[PDB]
Amino acid sequence: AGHMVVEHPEFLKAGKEPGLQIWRVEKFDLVPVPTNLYGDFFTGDAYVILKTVQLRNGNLQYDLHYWLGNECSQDESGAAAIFTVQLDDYLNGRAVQHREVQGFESATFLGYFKSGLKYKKGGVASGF
Amino acid sequence: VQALVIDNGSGMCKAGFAGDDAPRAVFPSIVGRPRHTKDSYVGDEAQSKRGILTLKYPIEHGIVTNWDDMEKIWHHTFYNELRVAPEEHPVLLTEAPLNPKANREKMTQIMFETFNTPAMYVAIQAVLSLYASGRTTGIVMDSGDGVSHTVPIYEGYALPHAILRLDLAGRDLTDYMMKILTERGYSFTTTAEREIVRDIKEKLAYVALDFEAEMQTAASSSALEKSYELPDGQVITIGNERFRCPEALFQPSFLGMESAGIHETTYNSIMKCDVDIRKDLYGNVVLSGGTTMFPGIADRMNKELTALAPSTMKIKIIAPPERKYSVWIGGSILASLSTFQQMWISKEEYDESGPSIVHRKCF
Ligand SMILES: Nc1ncnc2c1ncn2[C@@H]1O[C@H](COP(=O)(O)OP(=O)(O)OP(=O)(O)O)[C@@H](O)[C@H]1O
Ligand SMILES: [Ca+2]
Ligand SMILES: [Mg+2]
Repeated sequence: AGHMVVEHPEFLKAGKEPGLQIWRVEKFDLVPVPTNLYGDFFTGDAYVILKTVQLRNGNLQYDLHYWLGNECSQDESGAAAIFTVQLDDYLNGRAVQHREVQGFESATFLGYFKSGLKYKKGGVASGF
Repeated sequence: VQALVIDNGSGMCKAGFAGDDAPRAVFPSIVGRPRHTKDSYVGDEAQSKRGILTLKYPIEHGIVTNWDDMEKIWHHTFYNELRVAPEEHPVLLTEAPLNPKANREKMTQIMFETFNTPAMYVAIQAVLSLYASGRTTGIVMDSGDGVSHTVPIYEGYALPHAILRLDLAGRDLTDYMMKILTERGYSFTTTAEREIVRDIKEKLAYVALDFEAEMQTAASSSALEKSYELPDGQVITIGNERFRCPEALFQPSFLGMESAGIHETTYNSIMKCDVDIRKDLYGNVVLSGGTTMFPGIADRMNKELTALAPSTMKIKIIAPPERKYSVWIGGSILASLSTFQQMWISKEEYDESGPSIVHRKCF
């Protein structure tokens, strides 16, 4: 707004076509997860997941899930929440937002991972 | 470029650097000037020199009431507390829920015109606390110095039509502890004495799960009594005052107020929101602020909200240990995000649009 426009490269990539996109919060930034690692979540980290589905008239349906590992730091869970709001705003408020806590994820979220999601210990260091 | 975060409390200012997990400087929001006939002091030094200064608190209920004094606080915060030149740093400031329009503009005008900040942003305190808890939806019960706010938030934005307030918070609880301690024969009336009462409140008070039952217990034995050593060395005994003091949050009639207690205020805010989001508010009640620090408060909120809500509604009270600083921490995270740079009001924008840009950039 005013003199500024959304320029974050990952926002520009977000929700352009039907599919699943996953980013990890890394030191106050939103970093894409390599597609071959989708579904393998570090319990020490927080992630943002965007599921894009094509509707009948060709518009896109969005569900934004922010996934919070049992051991993720406060900067990571806070950043995951804020990036979720920001991405929804960028997507014209068209996304339903979902808080996903490790071990308590919604059936919808779990259903994104055909072979079942997996947990692994560790993750990227806190930005604090 | 290093952003600053300033949480302007009515009683205490919290100031520091975005990306830090805690404010570097926490000090009284006070300006002192010569009592009779350096022109001014701020913060701890003003409080210490109170014998020769008249003290002013420019923020009341989270709202700035004296801009000359507020400007002195900000000048002190930058130059003395943080040891920065504010012309070199984006600054994130916090504001009370429902801060008047003219006040948001004045804050903005001061930052750009007085301090020449290259960029600034204004965020609602309760919203920062919600973000600090890792949530985008919930209801924040934010209770500090003079006011307790209940602020429902959905998918990152406060619902202004549903924000309520109880005009009772920590300073009133301190004053009430002072009053009830007189019943036992302990007169605390001076500033140093009031500081002792505040310490008794912060160290020994707690919220009873069942107030009536607690009063019965107190009256039937010395089980709940505690000793407190005064600075001189004298030892006093505190009994039911321990839980009667914060009971006023739930029963404002203790202070001669007709207002509903904090649990009811929270319920009332929830009921002002769209029926379709109420589940998410009950399931995400976040406590924030110094006056939410009483042991037992989360258990009591859970009990009271459970009684008000339908039995099948899941109530969850979130009461983080760091909640005295949740607002500041939420600001520190927000101001650190790679996307922040795209959100602030820039000097260039202010020069083109003037103070009213704050309503278009910050909401
Ligand atoms: N452990 C504690 N138990 C009870 N009360 C506490 C505790 N610690 C601090 N407080 C009270 O918290 C109050 C200050 O809270 P806080 O710093 O959140 O308010 P503020 O930011 O100054 O004001 P506001 O947010 O209302 O403008 C004081 O009354 C203080 O005595
Ligand atoms: Ca991590
Ligand atoms: Mg405050």
